[PDB]
Amino acid sequence: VITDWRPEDPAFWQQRGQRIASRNLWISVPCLLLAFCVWMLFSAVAVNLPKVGFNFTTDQLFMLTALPSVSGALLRVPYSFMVPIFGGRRWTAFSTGILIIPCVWLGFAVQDTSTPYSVFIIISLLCGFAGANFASSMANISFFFPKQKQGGALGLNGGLGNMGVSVMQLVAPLVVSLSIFAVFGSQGVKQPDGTELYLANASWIWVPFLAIFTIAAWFGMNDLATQLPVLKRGHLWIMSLLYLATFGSFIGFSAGFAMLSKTQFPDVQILQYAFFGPFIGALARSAGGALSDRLGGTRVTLVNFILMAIFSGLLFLTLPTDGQGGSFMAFFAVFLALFLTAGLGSGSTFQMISVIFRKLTMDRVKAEGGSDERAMREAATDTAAALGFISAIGAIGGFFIPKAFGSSLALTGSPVGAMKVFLIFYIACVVITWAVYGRHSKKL
Ligand SMILES: [Zn+2]
Repeated sequence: VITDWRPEDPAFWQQRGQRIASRNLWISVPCLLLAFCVWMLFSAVAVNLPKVGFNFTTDQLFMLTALPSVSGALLRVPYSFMVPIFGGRRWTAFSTGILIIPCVWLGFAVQDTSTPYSVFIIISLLCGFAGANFASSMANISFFFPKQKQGGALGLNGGLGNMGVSVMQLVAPLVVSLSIFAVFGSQGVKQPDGTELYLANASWIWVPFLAIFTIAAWFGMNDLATQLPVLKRGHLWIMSLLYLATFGSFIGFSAGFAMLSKTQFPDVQILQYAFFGPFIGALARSAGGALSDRLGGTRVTLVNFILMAIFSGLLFLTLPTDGQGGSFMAFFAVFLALFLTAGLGSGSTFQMISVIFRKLTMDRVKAEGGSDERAMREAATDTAAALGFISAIGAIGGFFIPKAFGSSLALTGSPVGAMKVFLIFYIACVVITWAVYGRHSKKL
């Protein structure tokens, strides 16, 4: 539909470009925000499942939590490929729209305790599709902006997008105590304290908003007429660990924190507070990116990783052993530090990756001869392709962290096994980051 698109031309940006770009960003954001809601749905639902009569083991509950990152991580690169094929307009609507399927489904499944575990697996995997909308959403919205304004534009899209996790964790525990949707078949379950739990509401609540913004994408967003070899580059694989330790930890803690808290402090209503982790984690991401812009992303990343390690070590002192020899207040504080520090890490790592990967490619093609034009060109495309692939690999952390808790608990009755692996991982990361700093990035 839009065949003349010249965002770098000031006149064009004034008469038509900015208006168009602005409308597309402000439909993009709520669409992405909702996807993140759906992606992490089981982080609030699985804790409430035994409260409605389900008898799944602890590991099974963590698994339901973990799996949507597997399918999300898998579809991220296919999803980025989709937006040039079907256009940003129809694909945003569609990638938003289909999420009504798991939402609606989970609602009924949750009211029937004869629903097999297998059915929840399937739903869990379907929610994961929402994890892939990022790759697609981000790819798309960059085309609507000139180079000078893309950082701001992508920052806001991804930024507010990641907010979806904490807004879902915020309202899901609240709507779950109301008897709305009675006429759609919601049924309450009386709890020990005398109140009533409407678990269907946790997912059903997003259906009206999903539908509203599917429409908004279809009629409101526009289409604009305007990779393999990068896997061989070893630096991509090194960088992918860093993002996975940061972004993967943001998501992974988002998925597993509430379930873990219940296993460690069974008498705390953690869903009253859990949303605050992903909240500050999402805000930290943008702060991480801003600090990297001014200070250098590897420097920020390195310090952050050191904090990540320290804070993951402190977490052991907060735990009960075995009866109740622990402290929930310290446990929470520390996790907020880990949430914050993971989010910050997301942003510093992401910024660092694109910087390091641009200069590596620039220097390489210059070294074999080639115009500055061809140098900038191949630096552009390769980093774009590198960043997509990293962002896919990173999401795997969202599976590994809660799944590790689950296996740790099932095999030892303690989470200490899972936390030992995390600590080691962070330690290796500060070493890896120290390395690139000494090897590439100290000279900037
Ligand atoms: Zn190197």
